[PDB]
Amino acid sequence: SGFKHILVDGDTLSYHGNSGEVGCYVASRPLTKDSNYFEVSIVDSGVRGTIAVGLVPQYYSLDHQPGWLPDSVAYHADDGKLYNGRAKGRQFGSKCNSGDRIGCGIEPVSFDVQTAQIFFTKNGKRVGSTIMPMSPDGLFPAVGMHSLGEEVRLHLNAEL
Amino acid sequence: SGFKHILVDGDTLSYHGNSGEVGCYVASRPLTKDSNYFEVSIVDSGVRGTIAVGLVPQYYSLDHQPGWLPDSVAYHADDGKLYNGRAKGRQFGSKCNSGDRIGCGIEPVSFDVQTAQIFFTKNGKRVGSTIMPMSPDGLFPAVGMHSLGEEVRLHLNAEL
Repeated sequence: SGFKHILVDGDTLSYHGNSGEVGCYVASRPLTKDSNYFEVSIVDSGVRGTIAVGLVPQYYSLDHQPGWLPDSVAYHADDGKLYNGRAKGRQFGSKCNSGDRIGCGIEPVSFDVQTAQIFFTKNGKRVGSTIMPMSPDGLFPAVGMHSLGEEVRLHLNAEL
Repeated sequence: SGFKHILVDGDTLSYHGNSGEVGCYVASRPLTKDSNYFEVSIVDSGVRGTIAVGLVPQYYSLDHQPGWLPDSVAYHADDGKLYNGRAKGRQFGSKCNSGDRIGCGIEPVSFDVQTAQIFFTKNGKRVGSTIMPMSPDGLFPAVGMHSLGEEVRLHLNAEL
């Protein structure tokens, strides 16, 4: 789909920007009833650990963290907060660092359109969920980065 | 390969169409692992600066801008947007004008078929990338033009 300020070497995504540049990566295919979950492993939290993991609609901005703009939702590692439309997060989970993994998926049942029940996980354990007024099958896995040294591994085949 | 509504004098390509005619140029050879990058220098943005630079499959339409139709991808100078299959662009980079140069290449590593990691540059600096579900070695350098006065220089031997 597309990415800016992020180097992609296989399943490894590394921040690659200068002074205040936000890096964003959007997967090619949306989640489905079958492949309804993905995980991101933090290899290095970098200077600020500002890694964001979530779902975004098609055509989402490539220079803004997922969750910051409308119809998108994400779990941010640096504060453990859930972002879903604005740059003000909501207390959600605990902060994540190098070694932790963040997961995001859609409840199979919601794949009956008219609503998407999205859940997040930290190291395989569910943190919390949210239901979006938007329809599923139109949500794409996305990762955001914002500081030097940040690096993760994308696992589109994650289970549990 | 072929071109319409574009005059070719050596490495110089100049728009040459009347009222609303789209000019398109497709190079003879596809990019390779070795020669995996090319640049286009804008000599004159013309009336609308609607110059497009990218990769297209063989047999691509000679009267549509690269990026507008399926399995093609391009960076459009007039809006800095990335087009990859439809006539609706996606925020990508900054607009380009007379004096700027646009580059496009494929990551050497992707030349292992089954996927093409395409990157774009503006004045030698990377703007962003996208991975296409299509295979490489089947992607041809292409330039599109659409307004009077538009002129560029094709640099198939560009490096960096």
